[PDB]
Amino acid sequence: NRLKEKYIKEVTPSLVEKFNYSSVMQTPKVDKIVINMGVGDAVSNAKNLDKAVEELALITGQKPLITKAKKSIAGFRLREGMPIGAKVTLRGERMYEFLDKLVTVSLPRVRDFHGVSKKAFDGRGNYTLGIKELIFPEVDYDLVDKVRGMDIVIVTTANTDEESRELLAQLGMPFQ
Amino acid sequence: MRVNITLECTSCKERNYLTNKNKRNNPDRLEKQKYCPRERKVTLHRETK
Amino acid sequence: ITKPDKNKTRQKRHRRVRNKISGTAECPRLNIFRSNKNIYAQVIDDVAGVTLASASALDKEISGGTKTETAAAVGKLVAERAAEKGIKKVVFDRGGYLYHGRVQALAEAARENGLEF
Amino acid sequence: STSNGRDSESKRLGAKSADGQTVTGGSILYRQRGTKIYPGVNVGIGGDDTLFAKVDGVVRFERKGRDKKQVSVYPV
Amino acid sequence: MLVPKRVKHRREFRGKMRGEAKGGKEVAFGEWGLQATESHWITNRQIEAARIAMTRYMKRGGKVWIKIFPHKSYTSKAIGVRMGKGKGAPEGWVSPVKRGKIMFEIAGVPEEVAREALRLASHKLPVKTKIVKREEMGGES
Amino acid sequence: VQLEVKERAIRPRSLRNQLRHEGKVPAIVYGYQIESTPIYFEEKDLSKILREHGANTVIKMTVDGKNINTLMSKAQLDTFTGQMLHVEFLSVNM
RNA sequence: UGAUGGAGGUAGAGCACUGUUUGGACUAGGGGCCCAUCGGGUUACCGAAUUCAGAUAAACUCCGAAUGCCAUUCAUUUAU
RNA sequence: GCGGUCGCCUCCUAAAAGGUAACGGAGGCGCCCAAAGGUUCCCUCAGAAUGGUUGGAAAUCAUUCGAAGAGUGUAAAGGCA
RNA sequence: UGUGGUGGCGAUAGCGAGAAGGAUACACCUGUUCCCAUGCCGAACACAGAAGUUAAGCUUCUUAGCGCCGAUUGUAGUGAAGGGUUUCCCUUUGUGAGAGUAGGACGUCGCCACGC
Ligand SMILES: [Zn+2]
Repeated sequence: NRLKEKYIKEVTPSLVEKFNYSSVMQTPKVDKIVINMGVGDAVSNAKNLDKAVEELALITGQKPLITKAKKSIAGFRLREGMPIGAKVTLRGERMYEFLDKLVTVSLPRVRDFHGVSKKAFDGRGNYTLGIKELIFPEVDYDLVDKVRGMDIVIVTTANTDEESRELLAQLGMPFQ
Repeated sequence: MRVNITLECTSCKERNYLTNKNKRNNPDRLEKQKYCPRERKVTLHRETK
Repeated sequence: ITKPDKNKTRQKRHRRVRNKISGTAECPRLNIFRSNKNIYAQVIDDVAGVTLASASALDKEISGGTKTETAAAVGKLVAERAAEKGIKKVVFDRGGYLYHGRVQALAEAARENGLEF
Repeated sequence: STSNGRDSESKRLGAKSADGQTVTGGSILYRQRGTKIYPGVNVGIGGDDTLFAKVDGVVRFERKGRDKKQVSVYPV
Repeated sequence: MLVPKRVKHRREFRGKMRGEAKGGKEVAFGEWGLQATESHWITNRQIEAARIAMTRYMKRGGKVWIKIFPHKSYTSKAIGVRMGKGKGAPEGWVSPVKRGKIMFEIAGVPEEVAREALRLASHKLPVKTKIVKREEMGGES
Repeated sequence: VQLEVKERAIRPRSLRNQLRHEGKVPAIVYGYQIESTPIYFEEKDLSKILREHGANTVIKMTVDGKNINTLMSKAQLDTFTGQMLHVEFLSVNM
């Protein structure tokens, strides 16, 4: 892709210069994207889960899981075994291409351009971004009729805020 | 609910075994490959009608 | 992200296999060890802890690539060095592994060359 | 008018064999309910967690490191 | 009849105890304290009386330490009920004191008000007393 | 420099009941160049050091030779007594 | 009787767990009353997260005694 | 006499082998499961902190700490990572 | 002697913190057509590989901060023998714990292989 060759050519050695790694094996990388859609309303209607799986299968290349319940609470009106959410793991080359799509397409479909929200800090290279909405090219008005969103959990091998910021920054992520 | 039940050798026709079922979970008649004493051979046993 | 190093789980599965029966007085173990490049084998009693016969993958005589190719050769050489000492009823260690290659070749080549299972 | 005073019966646990006995085949050694002592050489566990004596010999008790203990038989 | 120091039960009844002997358990917080020299139960209300006879010589507060608290319960039958059936109703909250748990502690006040306060405290408890400082203390930080 | 330096026996059994009456303080020492002995004391020689020299100052046990530099560790009595029991000396050197 | 081996949770300690509980420090933010009608949140319990010293228990245990108890091709004495 | 109780199972009383009564102190039982059984493989929990769209202290997520603070069809002991 | 595999001995073997190494070896590491696999996912599991590196793991060494093992004392309790009030305490003879430690402790022993 674009980004692997960016690693092999330009992204790595400047980050090596900023911190003086005695081995190239200490280049921090990008592993995962976890995508989640908690619903809550699908307990009332089993037809709510009919569409989110379709949307996530269109945005990703995978059918997501159908997540369990882990609890039994009537104050949140849940038994065990309740189908609530949907996980998408992402590895390999679809990682980089989905981040390419996030750079080129998603972020210029945001109302009220102010920048990517910084404060996902967490110390240990774990930036998550809530997504509220039609921010994707594989989506119709006449198909999507709900106000569902998305979830991004990118987990790295970095150890600071700063190295994680520069991993996300040399690859994109236009923060505020 | 749960009733005592006796099995039946489907060849030599003797009431060989005895067990228990829950007849709202399992309204049918069971089929297990149990043993037969009179024949010395594995035989598909079923519920006595 | 922590990545648990793979010998830990291999030794956990060993300890959850070895605790049934070693029984190695006259029916000793076999032993099977992966790497990224080679294969090792030992035949041990208890509680002397002595290997009575052994053979590497590619430290004595090679055949080809570090494959099932080698595994058949090691399964030859272990039993060929073994039955000279008079061993008949050896017991497998599964290691911590499963059976989709590189181990069952050792098993079958241990079967034909004189070791009963 | 009390709503108490009802009992189990004494089911008579505890060791029924010393150290250094001369023990025949199959006799009980230490009757449990719950694994308080694991078996060792030539001793098995019953359905109700008792302990046997397979080979004729001598009962001796040991450790398993720090936590729990063993029973084993050594013949002549 | 109001109890100064109730508990949270876990159990309505307990056995009637059996107290023999203790020792040690020196003055820790304050500077002036009693020592029980005997062995009895001590009920709730005696500690109220000890509080009030402590404080009504104390002026503008001072320092009051209570180091003994009721835990256990009594029962009693009615009047005229025969021997026979189950235990009586739980009434009161009592805790025994052996030879030498320090009853209370005082500090921040010179000795004379302190010894008056401890004499007033000791004449409302059924146990003989003494008066103790941090007398022989190698541990004083 | 000078104290009640004495010695004792292994198990002086329940005669110690009489040691509670006629006024003796049984004491304990264990340290570096001498392993462990018990030593007699009387109460009229250490509380004077507690008042005069202090509660945590240097005690030099002397065997008419080299020094033994002990310190108090614990001495907690039975109550309603006002007399010493369980004096554990403890030597830390120069 | 003596020697040797183990079965075990009693007396006392009884803090580590589960119950009951005494005073201090700390805030993380509950702080009702705030200054308020834009940042300082003022007092109080500082309760939970803690963190100090200090108690305690038939149905609490990190530990743990004398004695009896079961056995020994063991020794002595005695008569079952 | 009126009341209460009559068989079985756990714990304390029970004096550290076993046994041991009182109209002493406490809780259950007269079932259930065709897999909640047998074998063979694989796996490790409750919580706590920190961010994350509807999201609320507490649904679904991600990271770290964590010998158990969980679970074990059913009452209690004893067990079981 | 190193390095790997594999055994017992109560963590005195541990935890935490600090340093060095890549001969051979182990592992990370490049992939997935093949045997296989994912309740989705070459992360694992399984199969192919020799581009790169001691960065982590692994191995050696340092530390008594944490956890562990801890003598001799004394004291509480107790068999036997007694004595006064019998709620309870005291005295002879035998046996003695827990807390508190001075101290020990950053392993010991076994087999095989490959280099040295
Ligand atoms: Zn038949």
